[PDB]
Amino acid sequence: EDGKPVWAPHPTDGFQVGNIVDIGPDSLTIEPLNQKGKTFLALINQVFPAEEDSKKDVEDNCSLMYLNEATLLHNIKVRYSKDRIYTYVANILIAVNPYFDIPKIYSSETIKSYQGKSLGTMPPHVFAIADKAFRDMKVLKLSQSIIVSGESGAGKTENTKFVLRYLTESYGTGQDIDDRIVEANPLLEAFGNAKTVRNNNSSRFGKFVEIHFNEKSSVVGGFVSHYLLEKSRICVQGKEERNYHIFYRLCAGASEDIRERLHLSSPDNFRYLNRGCTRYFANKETDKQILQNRKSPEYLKAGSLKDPLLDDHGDFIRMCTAMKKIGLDDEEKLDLFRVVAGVLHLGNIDFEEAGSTSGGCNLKNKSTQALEYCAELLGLDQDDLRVSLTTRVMLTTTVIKVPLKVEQANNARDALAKTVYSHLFDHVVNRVNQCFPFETSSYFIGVLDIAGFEYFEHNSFEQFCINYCNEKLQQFFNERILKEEQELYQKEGLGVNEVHYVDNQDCIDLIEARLVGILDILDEENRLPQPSDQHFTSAVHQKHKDHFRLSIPRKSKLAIHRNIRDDEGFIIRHFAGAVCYETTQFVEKNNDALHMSLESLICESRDKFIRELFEGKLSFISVGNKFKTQLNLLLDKLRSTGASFIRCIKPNLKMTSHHFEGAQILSQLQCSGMVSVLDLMQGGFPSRASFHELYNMYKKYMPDKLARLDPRLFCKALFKALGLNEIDYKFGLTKVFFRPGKFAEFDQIMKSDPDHLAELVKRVNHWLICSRWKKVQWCSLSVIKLKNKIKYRAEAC
Amino acid sequence: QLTEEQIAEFKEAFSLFDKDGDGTITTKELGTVMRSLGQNPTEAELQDMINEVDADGNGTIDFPEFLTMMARKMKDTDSEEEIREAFRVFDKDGNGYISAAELRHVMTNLGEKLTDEEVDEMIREADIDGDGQVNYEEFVQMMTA
Repeated sequence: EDGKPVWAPHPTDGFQVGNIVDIGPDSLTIEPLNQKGKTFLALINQVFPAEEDSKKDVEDNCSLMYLNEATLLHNIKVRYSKDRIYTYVANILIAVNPYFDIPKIYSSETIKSYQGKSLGTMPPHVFAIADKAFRDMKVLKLSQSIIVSGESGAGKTENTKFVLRYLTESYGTGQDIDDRIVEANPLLEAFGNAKTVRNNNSSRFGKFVEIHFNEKSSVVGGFVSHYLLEKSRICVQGKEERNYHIFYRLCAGASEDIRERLHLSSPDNFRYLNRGCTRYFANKETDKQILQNRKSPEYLKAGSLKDPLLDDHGDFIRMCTAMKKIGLDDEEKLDLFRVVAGVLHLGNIDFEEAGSTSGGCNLKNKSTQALEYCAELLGLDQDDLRVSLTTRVMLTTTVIKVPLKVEQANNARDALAKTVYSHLFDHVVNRVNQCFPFETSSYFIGVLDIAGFEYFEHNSFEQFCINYCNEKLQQFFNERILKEEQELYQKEGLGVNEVHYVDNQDCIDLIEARLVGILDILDEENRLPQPSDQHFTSAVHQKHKDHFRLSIPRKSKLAIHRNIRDDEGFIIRHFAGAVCYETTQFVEKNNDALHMSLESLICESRDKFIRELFEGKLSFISVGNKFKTQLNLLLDKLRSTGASFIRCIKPNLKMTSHHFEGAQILSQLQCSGMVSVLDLMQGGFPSRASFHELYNMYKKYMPDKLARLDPRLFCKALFKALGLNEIDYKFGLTKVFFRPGKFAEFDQIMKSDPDHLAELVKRVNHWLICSRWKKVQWCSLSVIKLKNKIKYRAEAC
Repeated sequence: QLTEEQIAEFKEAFSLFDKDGDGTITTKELGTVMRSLGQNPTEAELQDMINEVDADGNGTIDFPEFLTMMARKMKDTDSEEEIREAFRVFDKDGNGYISAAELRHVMTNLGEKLTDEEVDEMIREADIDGDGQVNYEEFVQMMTA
């Protein structure tokens, strides 16, 4: 409406206040409220209606008159300076990290205050989700799941620890399992956590820490499960990225009585480390403790990497302290270093072309002493390993050896490193689960923590599997939100109603459908006698010529993406928008070739620790299918349990206390799927206010007679007086529900003509006396029917 | 079971049970309404019928549970005797009529806020025969409608 404030797109704050002083077909001439004369232009989809009272905050976001992402951004801007870091959006908890310890919130008196209290009546906190998940376990007769997203530094580690604290305090009577995850956190900071372009410490796996509950409601055990891993990162990294952190912390923290036994050298030597960044994280004090022979030329030129918490020299010490606490001796700790060092001496093995004698490939002469120092770490013979890295062993039933091509041997040598390190991380997790064996199993409350929608300027194959994992989790997110709203309307007595659902199945079919999907073409290209990346890119727009979820790079508005040639990349639209991916090295990173001749050699090792790691047809196997198959084992497990979605917000780039950046927070609202769920709720009734809320707001505008009434009869009389439309306004059981922009329309009816409103209250005065009679008459008949129940029941005792 | 028009009138009466407006009542809430309208139950007995209806395990009575807490298959004349026993809670002097003073005493005990002029206004609408007092015939035509 005219004259009414709208939100305006301001680059430094996301949205600010502003008014509309001219308009065109597609654009609005926006004049800011605080900066008059600045008068810019904005499009129809870039403006949002603002509320009249903007100085107030709400605990529950369904109490807003205008529910959008600009009024959600202003609600968490006001709450940030009131130190209210938790915010209730239906079944979604929005938690904002303050980087400081707030008083009394983690208190045990606070924990027993929340215990058993109804929902929504207590202030938002993370203990109000954990108490709800215990009650929607035992009552429901179904297991539960807490889903934690967000980027690194957003508080997703700290929110996980408060969940496990509440279960071993409020309901668990004893069981000290809570901090055994926390105490062996540096093991997963080495093995699983790596370095990405926008994050220094990022988890690259689906952490599923589950807590077993028995039928008697006691904590009987826990279990840690892991899903996904970046197979490519193990052997080849991007620009300025690192590999996993155990390949830097072992290099930085190793002593010289360990270096003589593992034959370690500086990272420049090793091909699985020199591709990316070789620098260590350190501080001034630990920079003095790093030995000269551990330093690479890049380390000499550019020095240590700066982080306030990461220290690759000092956290190797706090890793080996944690291996003493968890359950590992020094001999078993050394065997977890012999496997890591064997991977480093595998990547330097090169393959030339054979001298016409039987076809195939042979090893290079510069790779001879490098094989001798690697085969004793793997427990195998150097003459048998040379055959196994060059031949395809089969039978004619004699057993023949048929040599492989040069490119197939480079892919098979890196496939051994993507198999040994894959089973090594599964051995670390299984060893940790044997340090706290569960007593029994029945019901479970687990925490799924994984990285959010993460993307860079030029996206890789590693980020393609992350954004594909978040799209499938976005499908299940909106599926659980629609089910909660349909059983809210029934619970308030409004019954069933039609709501429009948004589908993303067409984006899923684009990526993973049989024969036509992007991962299906990628796995087929490996089978060709000559694989290409130009043939892969052209095949995507061969089979998918139409569709809106996919375009050419030149169609993008961004200049950087317009420099990409047609056969060098593609743009795939996801829930968080249009994300471009380049296709160079995509097939190479997907191609894995672990075959019989090498799979049945590392299992046959003379070393015993190596055989413990590994517990015709198919040759090259299906590599692009393992990414779909492993994810389906988690999605159907999430469908079988309840869900508790906790979205974690990072408020500023520096990660320092009391700083709000609305050009970085708004980007995480649109990359969390929060804005998508607010679009869904416009289809229903997004604005709802309890009877006590509408009594505190509107009693001053009413006559003194109507003001004397109780909140439910005050609202019932007010709804009947005005004569409101039944499809727009709905009278619930504890709340009044509204269609979009009709709580706002309601607020203007109360601010309109006092004499007209007084006359409508006069006209409903007979009905109001009759309603107030029947209220006390049927309440006295209620006490008499409960007196007749006490007698009827005690007649059968 | 109860009819749809009988559930609607008990739904407005449930706001006198639930004055806080959270949609749910405890034994601190359901006890204080019984005692304010002259009936004193013992805590053990009202716990036993809560443990019948509450399936949530929380001990908190929401509206569908409140409906099955007062429902029971009763005989035909049993029903009419409950309506007559309600009339006798309004009638304080036991003459078979409800005056303005007697109606004001039930209002104030249930917490309804109203003036002396409003009490005279209420009695006047309920009265049909013109004596200014509500006999059982006039009480049932107000209840029913």
